[PDB]
Amino acid sequence: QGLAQFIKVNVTLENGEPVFIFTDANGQVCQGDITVTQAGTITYLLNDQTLKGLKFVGVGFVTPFDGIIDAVTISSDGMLVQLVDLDKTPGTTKFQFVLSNTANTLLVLSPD
Amino acid sequence: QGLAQFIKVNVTLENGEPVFIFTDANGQVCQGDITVTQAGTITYLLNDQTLKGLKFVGVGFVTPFDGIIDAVTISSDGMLVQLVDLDKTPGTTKFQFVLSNTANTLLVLSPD
Amino acid sequence: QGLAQFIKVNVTLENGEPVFIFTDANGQVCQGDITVTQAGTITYLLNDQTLKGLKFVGVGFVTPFDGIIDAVTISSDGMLVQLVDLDKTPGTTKFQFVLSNTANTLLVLSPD
Amino acid sequence: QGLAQFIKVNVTLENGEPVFIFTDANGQVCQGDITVTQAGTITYLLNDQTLKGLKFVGVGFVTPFDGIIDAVTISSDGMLVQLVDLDKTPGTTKFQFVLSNTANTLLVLSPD
Amino acid sequence: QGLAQFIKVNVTLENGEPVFIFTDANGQVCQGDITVTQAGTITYLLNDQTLKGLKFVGVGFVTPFDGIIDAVTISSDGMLVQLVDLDKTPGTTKFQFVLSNTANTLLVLSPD
Amino acid sequence: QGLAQFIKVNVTLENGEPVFIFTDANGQVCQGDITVTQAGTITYLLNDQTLKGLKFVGVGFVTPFDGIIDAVTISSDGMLVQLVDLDKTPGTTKFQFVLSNTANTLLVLSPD
Amino acid sequence: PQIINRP
Amino acid sequence: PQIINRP
Amino acid sequence: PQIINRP
Amino acid sequence: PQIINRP
Amino acid sequence: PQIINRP
Amino acid sequence: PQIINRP
Repeated sequence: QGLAQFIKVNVTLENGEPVFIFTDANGQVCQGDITVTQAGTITYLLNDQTLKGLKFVGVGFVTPFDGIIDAVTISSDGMLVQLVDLDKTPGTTKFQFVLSNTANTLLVLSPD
Repeated sequence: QGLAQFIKVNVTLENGEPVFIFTDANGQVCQGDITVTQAGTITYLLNDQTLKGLKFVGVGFVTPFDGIIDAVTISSDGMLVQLVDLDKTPGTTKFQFVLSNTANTLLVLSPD
Repeated sequence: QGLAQFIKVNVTLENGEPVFIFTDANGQVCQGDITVTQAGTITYLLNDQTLKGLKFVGVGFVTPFDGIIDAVTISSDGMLVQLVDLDKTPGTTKFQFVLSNTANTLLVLSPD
Repeated sequence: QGLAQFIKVNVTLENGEPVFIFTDANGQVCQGDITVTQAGTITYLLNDQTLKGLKFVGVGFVTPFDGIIDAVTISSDGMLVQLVDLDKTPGTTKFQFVLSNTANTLLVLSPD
Repeated sequence: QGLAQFIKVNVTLENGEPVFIFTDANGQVCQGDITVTQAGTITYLLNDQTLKGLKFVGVGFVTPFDGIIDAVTISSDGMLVQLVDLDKTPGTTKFQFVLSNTANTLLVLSPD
Repeated sequence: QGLAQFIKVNVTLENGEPVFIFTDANGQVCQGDITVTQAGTITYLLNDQTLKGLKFVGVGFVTPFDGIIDAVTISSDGMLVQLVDLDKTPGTTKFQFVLSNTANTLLVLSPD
Repeated sequence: PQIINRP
Repeated sequence: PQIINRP
Repeated sequence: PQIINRP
Repeated sequence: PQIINRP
Repeated sequence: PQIINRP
Repeated sequence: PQIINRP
C-alpha cells in the first residue's frame, strides 16, 4: 500500500499570461517533477489566482501510452486532478495541465 | 504525506440485481469500510461483471457536509473514483456509489 | 391514459446537513412514497432552501433493474426530475435522489 | 392532479431525410398536436427507425417565453423527452424536436 | 482555398419574445441567407441582448442529411457557431439556431 | 472578408505513440504552422489512424491570453476544431491539440 | 407540433 | 421514497 | 436562414 | 460503505 | 504548431 | 512536470 502526495498548483498572471508555481506539503516551492518509488497517487489542487476562472479539464501527455501514468481523475469543480501511478512500468513521462478559463474559449496548458 | 489505498468494486448480478463485492490489494474480500489515520486518498476501481454497462458517476452522501471526505474525483471513463480525505475532521461518514448503466436511465446505488 | 402527480422536494439544512421534506399538491407534508395504480408520471420539483446550490443529477436505485420505474428524466437546470412508470410490473421499489451541490464535489443523496 | 399523455415519435427516412410520424397510446397515427385541459405531462418516446443514431437533445420553441410549456425534461439516453404543462397560461405554442444524430454534427429538427 | 464569412446574430426581445437580427461585416442588417460559391466557413457570433442568458447549443436542420452543410462547430461558451461548407453538393438548405437560455429549460429556435 | 484554410491532422502510431502529420488542401505534408494576413478561420480535420479512438477536446495554449487566436470551436464528434483569428493583434502564438482517447483517461497533446 | 392550453 | 405498482 | 451552394 | 477519520 | 498574425 | 517511475 502506497504513497499519497499532495501538490498545489498556484497560478498567477505575469505579463498578462499564466505562470505555474508548484508548492509541496511544507509550503515550499518545488519544481513540480515527482519520483514514484511505489504504487500510489498524486493529488494536484488548483489555487487559481489569475482571476481568469481556471478549472482543470485534464492532464495532457505527448506520449500518452508510455504507461507511466495509468489514469487521471478530476473533480466536478475542476479544482482537483489526481494521477494514479501503479508504478509497474519504469521510465519517465512529461505532462502538462490542460485547463479551461472564463475569459475565452482556448484551453490553457502549463509549460511543456 | 499519506496513504494511497486501492479497493476494487466488483459488481455482479444476482436475482437480476447488482451486488457489490469489495476486494483489497491482496485479493481478499473486504467489508468496504475504511479507517483513515492520516491525510490521503482511497482509489476505487470498478470491475463491472454485470454486463449492464456500469460507470461511476459519483460518490453520494446522506451527510455530504460532515467534512469527513473532502473531495471526490472521477475518471473520464467512469472506471475510477477517488476520495480525498485530508483527515482534519474526525468522525464517520457513510456513502454510496452512484453509477450509470446502459440498460436504462435510472442511476444505480450501492447499498446504504 | 394516466395520472400525472406533482411532488415538491423541499430541502433545508438542520445541524449543517440536508433534510428532505416532501409536499403534495395541497401544500401538505407527505411521506414521499407513492402508489401507482395506472401508467403515468411523477414530477418532483426541487425547492432548495439550503443555500448550497443543489441540483438533481438523477434518481438512484439499489434495485435499478426491478422494472417498477421504467425511466427517469431530468431538466437542464436540475430543478425537475420525472419518473415514468408504465405500471406493467407489480411490486415495490425504493429510490433516493442524487444531487450535486456547489459547496463541494460529493453527491448528495436523500435518505434510503 | 393531472393527465399523463404518451406519444411515440417514430422517425423514418424518406428521400434520405427524416419524417416524423406520431402515434398515440392506441397505436393510431396522430397529428402530433395536443390540448391540455389541466396541469400535466406529455411524454414523447423516440422510435428511431432511420438507422441514423437519433437522440433527443431538447424541445425547441420560436416563442420560448410564452409560458404555455413550463419545463422540458429529458432522459440520459435521449429516448424520452417530457414537457411539463401546468396549464396556468392559456394560448398556443408551436415547438420542434431537436435531436442529435451519428452521421454528422448538424442537429435534426422536426417540422415547424 | 476559400471564403471565411462573419455574421453577427443579434437577439433582442420584442413582446417578451426573441427576435433575430443578422448583421454583416459592414454593420448592415442582412437577411441572414448566404450563397456559397466555394469551400469555406460561416462564423456566426452571438450578441445576446435579451438578458435571458442565450447560448448556442447547435444549428438545427429539417433536412440534416441533404449534405449542403458538412459540419457544425461550436465554442465552449456558446457565443460562436461555425458551419463548414465544402460546397461539393449543389442545392439549398434551411436551418435554425438552437439555443439554451437561463430563464427556463426549453430550447430557443430562430425562425424557420 | 477572409480566408478559410483547411488542414488535416493525420495521426499515426509509431513506437506505440502518436505522431502528427499535417496535410494541406493539395495533399502535401506541411509543417502545421500558418500565417494569417487577414481575419479568418483555420479548420483542422482529424484523420485518426492510430486505432486509439482519438477525438479533439480543444486547442491548448501556453500563452492563451496573447490575443493571436480569438476563439476555438469544436464539433460534437470531436473530428473538427476551428480557430477564429480576427487578425487584429500581431505577433505569434504556439499551440497544441488536446485530444481524448479510448485506451485510457489521460489527454493526448500534439508536440509543443 | 402545437400545444393548446385551456385551464 | 418507495414506489408501489398495482397495474 | 437559407444556405445556397454553387460549387 | 463507511469511512472513519482519526487525525 | 505556430500561428503568425500580420493585419 | 516530469514523472519518474522506479517500481
